[PDB]
Amino acid sequence: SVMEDTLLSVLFETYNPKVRPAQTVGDKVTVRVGLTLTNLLILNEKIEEMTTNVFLNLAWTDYRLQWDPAAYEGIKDLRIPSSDVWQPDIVLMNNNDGSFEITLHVNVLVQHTGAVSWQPSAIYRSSCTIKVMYFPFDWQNCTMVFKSYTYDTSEVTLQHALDAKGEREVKEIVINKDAFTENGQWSIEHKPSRKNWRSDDPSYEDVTFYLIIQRKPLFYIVYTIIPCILISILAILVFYLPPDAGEKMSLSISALLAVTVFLLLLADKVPETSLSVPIIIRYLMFIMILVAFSVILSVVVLNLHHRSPNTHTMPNWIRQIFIETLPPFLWIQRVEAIKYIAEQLESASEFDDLKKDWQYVAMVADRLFLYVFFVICSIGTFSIFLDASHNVPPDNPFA
Amino acid sequence: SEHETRLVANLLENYNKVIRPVEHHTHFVDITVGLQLIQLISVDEVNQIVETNVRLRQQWIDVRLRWNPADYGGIKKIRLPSDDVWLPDLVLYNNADGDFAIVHMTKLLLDYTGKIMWTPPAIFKSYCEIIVTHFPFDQQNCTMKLGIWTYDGTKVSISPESDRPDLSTFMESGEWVMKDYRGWKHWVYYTCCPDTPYLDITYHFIMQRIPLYFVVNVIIPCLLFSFLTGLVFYLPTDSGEKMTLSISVLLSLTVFLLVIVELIPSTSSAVPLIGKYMLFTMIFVISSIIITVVVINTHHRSPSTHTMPQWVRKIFIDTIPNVMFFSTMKRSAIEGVKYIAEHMKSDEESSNAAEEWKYVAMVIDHILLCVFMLICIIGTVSVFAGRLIE
Amino acid sequence: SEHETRLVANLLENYNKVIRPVEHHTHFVDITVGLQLIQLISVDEVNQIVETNVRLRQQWIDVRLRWNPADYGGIKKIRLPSDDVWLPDLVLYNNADGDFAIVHMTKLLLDYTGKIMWTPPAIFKSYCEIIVTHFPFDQQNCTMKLGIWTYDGTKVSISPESDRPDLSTFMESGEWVMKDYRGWKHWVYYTCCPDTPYLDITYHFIMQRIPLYFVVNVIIPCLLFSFLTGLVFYLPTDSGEKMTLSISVLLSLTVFLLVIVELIPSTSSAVPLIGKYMLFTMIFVISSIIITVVVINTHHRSPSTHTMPQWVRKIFIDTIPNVGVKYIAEHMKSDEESSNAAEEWKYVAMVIDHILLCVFMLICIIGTVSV
Amino acid sequence: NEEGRLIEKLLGDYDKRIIPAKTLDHIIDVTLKLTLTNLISLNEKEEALTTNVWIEIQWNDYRLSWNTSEYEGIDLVRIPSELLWLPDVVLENNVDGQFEVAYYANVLVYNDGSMYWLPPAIYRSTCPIAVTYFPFDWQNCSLVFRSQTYNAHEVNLQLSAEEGEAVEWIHIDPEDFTENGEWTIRHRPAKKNYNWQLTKDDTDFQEIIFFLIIQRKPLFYIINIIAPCVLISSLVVLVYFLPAQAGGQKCTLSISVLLAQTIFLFLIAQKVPETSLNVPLIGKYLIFVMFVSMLIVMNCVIVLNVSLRTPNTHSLSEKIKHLFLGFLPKYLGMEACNFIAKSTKEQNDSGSENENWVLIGKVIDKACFWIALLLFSIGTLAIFLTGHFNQVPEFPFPGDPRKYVP
Amino acid sequence: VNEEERLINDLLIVNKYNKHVRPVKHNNEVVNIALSLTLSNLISLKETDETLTSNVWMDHAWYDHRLTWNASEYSDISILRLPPELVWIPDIVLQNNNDGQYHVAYFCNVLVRPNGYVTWLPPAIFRSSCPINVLYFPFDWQNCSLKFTALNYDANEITMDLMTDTIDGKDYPIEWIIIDPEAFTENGEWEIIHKPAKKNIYPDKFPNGTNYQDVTFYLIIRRKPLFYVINFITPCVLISFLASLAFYLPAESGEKMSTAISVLLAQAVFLLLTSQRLPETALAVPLIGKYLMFIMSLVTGVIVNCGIVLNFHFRTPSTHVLSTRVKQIFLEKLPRILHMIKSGIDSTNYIVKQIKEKNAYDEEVGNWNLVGQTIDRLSMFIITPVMVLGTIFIFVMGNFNHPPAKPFEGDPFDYSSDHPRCA
Repeated sequence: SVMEDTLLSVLFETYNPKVRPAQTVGDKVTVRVGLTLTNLLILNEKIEEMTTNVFLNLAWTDYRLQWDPAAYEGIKDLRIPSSDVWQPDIVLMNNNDGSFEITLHVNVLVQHTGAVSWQPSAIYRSSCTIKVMYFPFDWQNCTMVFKSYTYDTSEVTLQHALDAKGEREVKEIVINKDAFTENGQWSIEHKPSRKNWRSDDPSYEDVTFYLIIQRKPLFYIVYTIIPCILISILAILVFYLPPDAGEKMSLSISALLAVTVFLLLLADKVPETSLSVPIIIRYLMFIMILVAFSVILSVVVLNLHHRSPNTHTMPNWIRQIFIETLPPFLWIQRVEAIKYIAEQLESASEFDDLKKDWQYVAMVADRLFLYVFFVICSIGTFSIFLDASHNVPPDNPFA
Repeated sequence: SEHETRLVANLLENYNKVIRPVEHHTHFVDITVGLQLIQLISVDEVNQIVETNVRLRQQWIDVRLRWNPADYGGIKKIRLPSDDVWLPDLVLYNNADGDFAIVHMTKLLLDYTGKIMWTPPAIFKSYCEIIVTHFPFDQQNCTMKLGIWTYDGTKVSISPESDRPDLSTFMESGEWVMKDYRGWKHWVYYTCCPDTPYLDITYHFIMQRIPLYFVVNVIIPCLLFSFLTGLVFYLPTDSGEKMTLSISVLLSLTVFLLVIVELIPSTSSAVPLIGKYMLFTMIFVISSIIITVVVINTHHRSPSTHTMPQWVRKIFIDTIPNVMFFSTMKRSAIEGVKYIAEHMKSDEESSNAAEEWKYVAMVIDHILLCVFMLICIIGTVSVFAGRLIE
Repeated sequence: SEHETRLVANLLENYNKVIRPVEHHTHFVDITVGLQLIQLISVDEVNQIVETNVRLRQQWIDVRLRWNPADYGGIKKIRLPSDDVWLPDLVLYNNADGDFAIVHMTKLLLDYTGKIMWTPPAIFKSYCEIIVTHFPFDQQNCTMKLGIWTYDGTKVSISPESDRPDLSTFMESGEWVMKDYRGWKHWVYYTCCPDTPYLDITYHFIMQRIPLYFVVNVIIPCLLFSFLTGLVFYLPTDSGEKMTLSISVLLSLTVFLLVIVELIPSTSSAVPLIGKYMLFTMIFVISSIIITVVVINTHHRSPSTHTMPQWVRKIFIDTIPNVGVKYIAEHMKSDEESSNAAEEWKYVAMVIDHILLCVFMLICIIGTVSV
Repeated sequence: NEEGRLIEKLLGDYDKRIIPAKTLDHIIDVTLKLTLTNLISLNEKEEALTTNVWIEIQWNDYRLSWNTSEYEGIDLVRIPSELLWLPDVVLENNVDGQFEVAYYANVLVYNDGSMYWLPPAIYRSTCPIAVTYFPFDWQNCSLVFRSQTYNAHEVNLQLSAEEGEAVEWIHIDPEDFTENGEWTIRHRPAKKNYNWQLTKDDTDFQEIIFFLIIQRKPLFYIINIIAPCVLISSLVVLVYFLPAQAGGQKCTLSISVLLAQTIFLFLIAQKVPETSLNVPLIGKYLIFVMFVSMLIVMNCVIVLNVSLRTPNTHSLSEKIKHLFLGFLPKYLGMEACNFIAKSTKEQNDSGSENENWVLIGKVIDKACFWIALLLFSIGTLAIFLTGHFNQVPEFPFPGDPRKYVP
Repeated sequence: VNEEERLINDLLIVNKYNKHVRPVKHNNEVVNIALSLTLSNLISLKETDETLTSNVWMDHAWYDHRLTWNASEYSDISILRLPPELVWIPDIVLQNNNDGQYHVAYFCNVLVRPNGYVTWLPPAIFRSSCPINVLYFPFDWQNCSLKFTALNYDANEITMDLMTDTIDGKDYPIEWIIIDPEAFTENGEWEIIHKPAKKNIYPDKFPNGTNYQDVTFYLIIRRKPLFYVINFITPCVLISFLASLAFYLPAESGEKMSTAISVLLAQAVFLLLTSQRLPETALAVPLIGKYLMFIMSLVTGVIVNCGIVLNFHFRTPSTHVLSTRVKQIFLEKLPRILHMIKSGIDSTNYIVKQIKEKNAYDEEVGNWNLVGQTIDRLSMFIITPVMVLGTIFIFVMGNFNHPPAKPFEGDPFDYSSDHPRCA
């Protein structure tokens, strides 16, 4: 008979796992809680949920599990099924699904002094409020709140986990280099841990692990921003096309359709939260409105181009403003049978001259919109992405 | 704790959890029931299911679980697994996808007087008959009915903890705003058991939708394309591509119709306002395209083949142009020479009659441009504002 | 019943379900195994998983579970929970998404001679390597492999109930037709255990797809757009719009090819014939667009800058068709010459269009002879 | 509490594994009743009907009988169903693996041994979808309940009776029923069914089937799919009034309408099952309107070809010109300057031939417009009159004279 | 009577077997666990979720001195089968699992021999985290790993080891994933190039912490790209050829811009399709994604060039002056390289002046027409070579992306089942 079997029989002769280990009535059990992150699996912005793979480093003391190793062949510690011993109901209160408890249920390590250590593994899906502004140039701040579901501050005292040596406490999420998978979409800037209390109830206390993660904006630049920049370039180019070629409407309306399609296909990536509008959606809407106004002004230019003295009479103010002022500023500086047929050609020539004046106004107006749209598109696009690049997580996590 | 271990041994020795905690079988178990809403997980309108995160606070006295604190070192409260004691069988009546009762079975607090407080968590996925009339400026009234399911009011009577569900630790949705919430207790006689009443508590939530997401992502493009439908009448028919613009807008509205159809449930109880707007815009585009084809046919009417009716010439050349002031509308050698003069004379007459049809066509365009822009704004600004007025 | 209560108490009093139902340890348990297919729930081709509803009939003799009916009021058959007795460890080898063994654990029938019949239900989500060649007029052969998984043939040998799985209560799929189905028993030596053989039964179903849904949703529009491709040849270059509906048809064919790709698994074992047809149609449309561009360029050839070579003029105009005051007059003569040259170019372009149209209709009628 | 003593006495020498047959050749009568609280959904993609029901199972267990006078007049107890023998009534035609009830509530036990169990359940049952008349269709779904473990020699499944009258329908409690909003329940009959291909020792010989015959409310589909599709398919016909002179864009309009019809086809395929036993009615209409659009694109191509040919490239035979311009418009509603002069007359001679080809194309346009209008209108009317005339049968079973209503 | 019942009762009940105590005589000794993996079927590799789903058999072997008997004392029973819930088993778990499934799927029987040798071969369906290198998609190879660890005991209590096999009397570790030809299905999309197995020890950790040792099974798999080539790459190239061909359309046709616009739209659709079938990671841009970006940029350039050509074509002397240098270059320099009472007579005099203006007017627009053709030809011979060279180069680079001949950088050993190292 091995001595470990005898020690286990002695320890659990009258042990009750349902009783909190308070040696005297009124004592509190101090529970050290720490977190080790092995993989930040997913951050689903559609359902606002962060799923991660973690180890819960739990430590406490159970005075009932004490023995003299000299009397048991020098057994200094044991590994026991976790259901055989009392454990604090340290659960994640921030979970998005119904899973409060850990998954793996590894053995607890019990030392001869009564120090019980437990490091269960879990796949945790916690609730994270996504700050949709600045998406996809944003940092998120997702919290994992751990506390005993049943025992309150009068029964258990939550503390931070100690280091690999017992010299000092760890106030951060531990990352094991040998067992950590870096997420390809997020970079962890801060991983602090802090104990939290609530006023108006001196019985609440939790340990919150904060993950401040900055999104790497690639796969969004190259798949939304660049094509939309190209479409905006086409929209600017619309005003350089001559009205004499039936391609103004095709180009402008196809650009608008492409931007709308990109917006629709991006609608399944952004969250449905209506607190604010993400910056990429704002840029898409700005481009959509710009291309719509490009279509409107191309329609106006085509209307002006086909006007005729037989159809319209040129207002004095329009001729004055456009023909006089604009081109300097925009650099756009320019036997009776025989008698009848001569006058007929003469009548057409003066009629043709007035037709060209309408075509000149359209050409002058087209150039003005070409420069105006280019300035608005360039400044507007640069401004949107100027402050997008300035959104960075703070140096102080604030814990 | 040795005292607590001995107490737990004593309490559960001769305790049967199958049996109700009443001194006499004619008594009823009075259970205080409260609901704490922690988070509104989601409101699936297509499947008409609202899933929420809740805590189901339940308080009742168990006379078999009382002890004298002086006999156990002064212990006044303990924690017990809920699987060890009799529990109420609270059931969510309107369960759509999930558990009718509690399945987590957390621990409960038991004090020396026998009083028990049990606060298990739950994810309630209940059926919500969503009203799709004013989507997305709608408010939904979603409810949760909780009952005992096996005992009448004379056995396991339940009463609400407070007139309203507890939202003290409720986290803001960001997609919905809780306009109101309240719980009501009902005595119901079912066709199973008409002799005695069964007690239930129904907690209802009236939640207003925050429409910023749907407005930006759906409504604004629809407005832009409707405005483009209106704009199509300022495009000259001599340039062509009127059909290009009308068709492109029509295709965009078809795609948005598909997108909106993917969002709302297929129930026919009421027609969504967004669906009414989509149908109105579709009819608007169809009418614009028909009128555009009429205008194009009028512009290309042959002078020789088609002679302009006197009435239409009168109206569309004398009356309508003068009505509107904002527009710029206007209000052998010898025989060979005799042959070319006759040819140019006939061509001049043909040209004058040709431009007459073109002039009439653009007069109709100006009339239809004013009409279509006017009806467009009153079809959206005055119509959408009915719900926005509230 | 008092008799049945006493019988069940007596049978399971000293019964150890860990041990096989053999009088001597050198004997083997002979288990008759049958499969009853209730419903073909789904066939996910992209993920290559077939999920079905089945009953796994298993019959075997337990010598420890026999009694004399005269001692128990004439009771000859009882119902026992499956967890109370020794059970075979049948495992679905090609499990893809689900459980390897039975998980429902329904009650079983036990008679006084020790014979046990157990018919638990199961949802088998097994791996099927689907053949994508003749999509959607394709038959798929999918199997279920069941074995003891821990006892060799000398311990818990199994045999098929019949050579074919039972489909007497099989709900008609509507999406598939069961062309054939049969079970085969195999003796396999694995890398684990090369010294002794392990027994398994493989039930294979050959099911033919009903193509009406895919025909209507995919094939008809593709044929419509192919007929739309030849039309560009008869569309005069003078109206424009040739490139318009040429590219429209090309984009439509591309979209339908994309849909077909989304329908089929990404495996590279074989190329679907529907995919080959779509790719060849797209190549034909590309060639038609190239010839359309050539025809438009030829039609708009400048009479002055470009002069018609002799050979092309001769063939395309002869072989295939048979198969002050002084200034204005000079200007009109030059314009007449330019117009004649332009007309020659336009006639050449028209004759290319008709030749291409004749080529496309041949393709069409030869495909009709193919039907 | 005397209920403790009573329940401890009842369950002392009691095991739930034994069917409570009093003697040999004693068959347990099990009565089933179904209450439909809410028809949650009918998923067409997987052909699954999801319903919220209360399943009332009644039987008799002689072991759980006592004397009321010996227990202070107690005549009713609640015992958890995990501690009792159950008839093992399961939904046979479930899409998932869920055979049994969702909750396992307490069973009400009366002093005479009467057992009354009313557990709730969310049932996802199989029913093939008849797609012929979608969206003007009515579905006929069924819930089949059997005993998973006992055959007809051990249990006797029956429909419950109230006052000697059998309840041969699905019960609907007015207190706790919710209208679906998309499906209207027309008939809800129930009946006991046999196989006759199995003997009464096979556990599938007897079953109880509850039928839900439901009619779809098509207003949503008519508003959101049918009406826009009809409008676009009517827009098809506008090509016949557009010019054929590199303007008007007949081909672009027709092709774009065909593309919109393709988009509608994708939407409908998204909203219909993939049964492949019949073509949906709206699917048939879409196929019809796409083929009409394809003929109109071809007719537009033909009209452009015939109206743009010139005497330089084409020869206008007097037979065709005379036949068209005479028959059709009647039937329907309609030094020396000689070198310069002779060349001026040349354009008139060539131009006149172009006008004749233009007039022929307009004649074809007017003639084909009425054929297209007639074909589209009849096809639109005939297809959607078929759905409008698709009526739910007057009786739950077409031969039975009974109505199966309370 | 069966002797197995008596033997099992003696081993478990009579001897008071404790399944929660290591099969060790003294607490300071270590239990050696030989571990092996058999790949029955590589079910899937979801790139979007970065998850490898595999069907495997886990082979555990160890010794339990408590499960020892004299065979001749029990009628020559030479092997026994016991449920895992009755005997001590080592809890080896897949640490890098995406879902919450750490253990094997089915807890089959364990086989124990009279010398105490215990073997366990349960099946499992494992969904593990496999980060995807999208750099060379679809001509890419992935490197997935299954990391098994012992978390119920530390390295001082149980030691994980690779299973050993003997050939001609010599024992060698099985440093590879076992693939049984009788029971194995080729994926059809992925081909296994390397399949090594390693016993990893972390010196910076301590042997009493359960994070000191593990056994990792590696799967290096090359994607078969014929499906992706035929279904995606070929239509992209064929469509881009139309953007190339848009330069040959005369400006007189009103379709020069529409062709290029439609090609751009199709390329954008293909780009979005590529984005859908890939994870949203920022490690690198996919090869197909880089090609699509380059093609879309070049097609945008083609659209701009077509706009320039159309603008030049419709220039007229009424609004634009044909400068001498532009005329000379675009009319001779580039085409050479590209190898392209009595007033009746006075009334008659006025007519010919108007005719002279028309002929001069037709000359200037004729010259502007030839300017546009030259710019079209210049772009046709300068953009098409770039697209052909760019298309060939990118797809040649992907086609030359093979997994390395060795599974590990500094390791010269080839972890092949045909060449055992120690034997």
